[PDB]
Amino acid sequence: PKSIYVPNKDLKISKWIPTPKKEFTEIETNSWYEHRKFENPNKSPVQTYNKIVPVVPPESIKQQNLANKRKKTNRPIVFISSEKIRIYPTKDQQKILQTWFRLFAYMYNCTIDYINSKKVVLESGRINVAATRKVCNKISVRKAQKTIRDNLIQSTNPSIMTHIIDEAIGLACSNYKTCLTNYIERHIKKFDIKPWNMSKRKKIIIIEANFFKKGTFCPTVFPKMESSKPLTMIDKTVTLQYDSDTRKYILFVPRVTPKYSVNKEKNSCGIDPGLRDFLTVYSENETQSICPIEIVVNTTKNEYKKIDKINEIIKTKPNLNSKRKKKLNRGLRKYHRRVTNKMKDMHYKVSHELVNTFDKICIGKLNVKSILSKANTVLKSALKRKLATLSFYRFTQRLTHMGYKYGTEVVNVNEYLTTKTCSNCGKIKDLGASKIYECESCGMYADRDENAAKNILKVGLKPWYK
DNA sequence: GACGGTCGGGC
DNA sequence: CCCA
DNA sequence: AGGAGGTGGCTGCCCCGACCGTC
RNA sequence: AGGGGUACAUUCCGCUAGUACUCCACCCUACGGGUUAAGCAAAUGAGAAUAUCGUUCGAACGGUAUUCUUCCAUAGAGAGUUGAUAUCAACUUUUUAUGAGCGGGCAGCCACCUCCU
Ligand SMILES: [Mg+2]
Ligand SMILES: [Zn+2]
Repeated sequence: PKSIYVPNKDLKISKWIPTPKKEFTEIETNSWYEHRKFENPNKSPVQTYNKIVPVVPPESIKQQNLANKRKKTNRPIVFISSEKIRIYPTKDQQKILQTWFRLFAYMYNCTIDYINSKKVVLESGRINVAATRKVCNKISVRKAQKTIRDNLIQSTNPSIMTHIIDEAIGLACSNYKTCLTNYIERHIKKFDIKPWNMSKRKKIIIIEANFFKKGTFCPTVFPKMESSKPLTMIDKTVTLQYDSDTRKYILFVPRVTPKYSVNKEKNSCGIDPGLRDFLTVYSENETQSICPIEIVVNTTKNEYKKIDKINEIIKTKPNLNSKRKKKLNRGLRKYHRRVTNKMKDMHYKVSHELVNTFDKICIGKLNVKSILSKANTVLKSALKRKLATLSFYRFTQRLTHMGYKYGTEVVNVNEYLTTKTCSNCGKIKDLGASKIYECESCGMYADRDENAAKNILKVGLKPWYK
């Protein structure tokens, strides 16, 4: 790929590209981040057509079709999306739930040990993935581990439900299958399913849908349960998680979203992520700049300050009583979680804005691993933290999910020569950190980020990947 | 004697 | 080669 | 070195028939 | 004045805003002050409980693990407690009303990576 330039008129894209100096009209964000806009002086009329949403992800389509292969029930393909229903178990119910978490972890560990003990290696240390997968069958492992499973169940007076422990065995088998799939695909050279300890910090117990009856789950032992919403309409297997850091019992119920009809505007977009502007949106009838890093610093100034000071305290002041060390670790996790929550909320709100404004998003594929790698020092370690906490890849995940949830096709594009390539004439110029992109051939005076976003849009409407 | 709840396995 |  | 956290990647998001408890 | 933390009917997970409480420098004089001082180890606290052990005298002190509490606001009424003259001021509690808008798909595992020191 010697050039990623396709003349705009080939793509029916107006050559409009704003000057780097503009007057930006702010967009209300209801969030910490700042969103700006610059309406094109000359705009084509906005189209519109009827769409049925949510759109089911292709991977979810495959998953549900395969789940229908075992003829569980001939149910229509649906768009699943979790939901956080908080529980308020009592002291007794809290103790029972903790014991059930312990038994779930113990069965998970036993299943992992069973698989490893029966894991078969192909001649050499290489794992014969097919045979190990067959060993990872939930039915076979459940039958084989009946004695150990029964002993585990018959060891606590509020004995866990057999069907929950079977869910634990299935989860262990699925995780081993995940690692095996990674192995065969060479995504990991070796793996080791670490046992679940008492300090896992995030304990999960999977509850079958059938157990959700009479406004509770497992009524035989939990006759009554407090929850944010009624538990009378759950129809899919649920996972109950306890977060020691947050001390919150939460049900991640995968709920069904009924498909309805909406009006979507034909507005192809392009996004060039990075630093100094988290997302520079360019659209044929509009240009937007999202979350400049100055406000990012201002919001994260406190969190980074506290994180650094806690780390320095831990290191430079050793031989601290574990109580103090544990408190410092708790605070560190709290401030990291605050940063993560800020970033997640910005991601979700920005995705909402973009999908509701555009029906097709061509976002750049910023390989954060390559950028963060210590191999290149072109970005200092101080900024590498900001790029890391910005969590661009998680943003891409959430944006893709939102686009599915609102019928917006979030295409992924690799930004290669986007910054260098001229959007108008196609001259390839290296500039470095310069904000202003001024082509010497065609004379375009365009902001660099906006030009990169336009290039991303152009390649997205006709990528060369095939 | 007839409705729910969990258990046993199904692939 | 994207980040500056 | 000892703690964060990320980045990608993959797998899930069950069910019908017996058998038993209660009326 | 500026900054941090905690809580907030408003289903829950959060973000923003706001509100309320609390905390952030030196000299002490060192339980009351000034500095004009913006304080940046400000919950990274504080307190209670469970233990398992070592020491001092069953208690305390220490670790090593856990856990649990750290307050919704304003306005109007009811009740209770305290001070002052059945009435006024302060505190606890029941109750009526009002109390911003924006999103929300996650769980688990793995390998690798960055960061702070
Ligand atoms: Mg770019
Ligand atoms: Zn040019």
